[PDB]
Amino acid sequence: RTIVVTTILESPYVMYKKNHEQLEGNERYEGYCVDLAYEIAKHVRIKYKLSIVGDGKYGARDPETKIWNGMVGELVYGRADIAVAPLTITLVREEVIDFSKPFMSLGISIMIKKGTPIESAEDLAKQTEIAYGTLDSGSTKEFFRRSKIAVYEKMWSYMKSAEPSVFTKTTADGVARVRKSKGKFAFLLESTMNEYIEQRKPCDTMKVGGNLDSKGYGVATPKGSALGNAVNLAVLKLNEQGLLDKLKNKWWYDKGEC
Amino acid sequence: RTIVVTTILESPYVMYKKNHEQLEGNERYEGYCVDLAYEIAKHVRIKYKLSIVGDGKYGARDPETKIWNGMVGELVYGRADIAVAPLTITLVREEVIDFSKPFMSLGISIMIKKGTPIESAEDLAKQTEIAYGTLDSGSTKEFFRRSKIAVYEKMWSYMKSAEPSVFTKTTADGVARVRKSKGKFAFLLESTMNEYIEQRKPCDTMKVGGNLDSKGYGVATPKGSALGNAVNLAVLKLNEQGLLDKLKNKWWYDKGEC
Ligand SMILES: N[C@@H](CCC(=O)O)C(=O)O
Ligand SMILES: N[C@@H](CCC(=O)O)C(=O)O
Ligand SMILES: [Zn+2]
Ligand SMILES: [Zn+2]
Ligand SMILES: [Zn+2]
Repeated sequence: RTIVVTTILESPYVMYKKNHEQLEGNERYEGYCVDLAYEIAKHVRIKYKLSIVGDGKYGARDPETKIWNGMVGELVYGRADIAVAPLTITLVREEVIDFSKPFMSLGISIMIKKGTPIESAEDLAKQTEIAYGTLDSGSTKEFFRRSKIAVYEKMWSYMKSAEPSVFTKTTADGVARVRKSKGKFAFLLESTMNEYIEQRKPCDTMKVGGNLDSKGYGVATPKGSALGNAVNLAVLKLNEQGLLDKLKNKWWYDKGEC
Repeated sequence: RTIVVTTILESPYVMYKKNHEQLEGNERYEGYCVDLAYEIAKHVRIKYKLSIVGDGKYGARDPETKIWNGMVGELVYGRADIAVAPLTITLVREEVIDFSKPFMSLGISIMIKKGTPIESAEDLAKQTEIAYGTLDSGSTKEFFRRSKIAVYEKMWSYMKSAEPSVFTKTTADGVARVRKSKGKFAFLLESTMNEYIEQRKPCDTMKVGGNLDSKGYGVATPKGSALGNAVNLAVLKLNEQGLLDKLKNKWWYDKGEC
């Protein structure tokens, strides 16, 4: 009856509220996806428990074991009834889980420390002084691994062969690496996160160049889940009611700091 | 065996080739959706025949008869197996047909003749000298009809009762009206079409302001259609393989004229 909603602590989607340690259950969290979950749950008429994905990962199929990790894994292996998170709709994932229509559009973007002489993926690919990386177990890394576009193939080859790893285990780590690397690290991450971070103190990062691709986050459910339909309709309704836009404004721009 | 692909004559998605009268079948047409259908069909491994929707409409449900027209109707009533078209994914359509994940992201946008003193929906809403309208039988019109947001409600109220009609039967008609109206007509249409027209001579129109909303086109199939799955996976694959980006460039920007 209480459905398990897997999600990931990723600002501003799901964040601990400042006074959270005096709260329990869903009350502890706030953010775009918390609001989204609330709104979805309201329309799908379910009780739900927000559960932060144990491994902290979005989800990436180990090529050896074929095991899916992250929230995708939570869904695939029956541990969560629905993932409400900035979980990118991708082909390999759609093969194993269902996604609502996107509740957010985004693209892979480059985050640089302000003043970094990078304006594009091409700029990154044609040089080596500025290291770059992406989130592990995420759609962005897969994008590059799988890309047949020459420049991205080159970036992938660099990243894949980067030592130490230029793959981070959290977005926060990637952002931290950008911020601490005096311009010598650029982070490839989704424009949504990039933009949010760009608006948070210390305001020392920025998104550069256009998006490398265009995709969406969807609310994910186990393949064939009967929840999937209601959730999809809920997402479409929320988008059309302008709630998603309002939420985006509320969580990205309204509190903007830069 | 041959699946019927409904689509609509809407530049640059589907256009007659110059020598179309010499040609038969799919060869008659060219454009983004013609290329996309070709790629989708190749990847789904189906033979298909493009069939231009008779009523030249995207699809809306007549409140009286409850009859779906346009491409949505072609799918709903079993005359087409798939719609490959700039068909907006909407809640009401999703209730009657299936959509792939979006192959294009877009929003309602304002097309003005260059020089028109309008920079936003608010600018349009708060005034009457500049008439504005949208396509009939499309998601844009429904967006305004359905909107509970004051500005758009005001715009809807304006449009609903504007005389003569500010609603056009084709995008082309709306564009032509913008172009002919000396800046006294603005056209609310999807950013995609807006951006395309912006790139075409006489180069006298432009998209202004941000998009009013954010949504996507999906390749549509009849609810529960088996084809739906492969098509969705095809779209995801083509997206990730950069096809859609390439097609967008090919049909919008590469031949750009402005
Ligand atoms: N949204 C991504 C995670 C962030 C990224 O990979 O950039 C995913 O679902 O995997
Ligand atoms: N893409 C829209 C048509 C264009 C518009 O309504 O502005 C639809 O599917 O209805
Ligand atoms: Zn705590
Ligand atoms: Zn002709
Ligand atoms: Zn192909």
